[PDB]
Amino acid sequence: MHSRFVKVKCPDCEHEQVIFDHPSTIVKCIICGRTVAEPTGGKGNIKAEIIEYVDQIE
Repeated sequence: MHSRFVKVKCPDCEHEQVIFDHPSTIVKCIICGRTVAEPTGGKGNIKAEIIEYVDQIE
């Protein structure tokens, strides 16, 4: 229902990034532009190693 913040890190990029949990659009690494998370068929899934929650609220 309510969206939350989640901190993730690119496995290939190895860089840390913050994306939304279960987004709508494809998440491209702000670094190079590699897929870090895919919305797939309903319910977005993070295709990266999740670290924890971020303090960066909405």
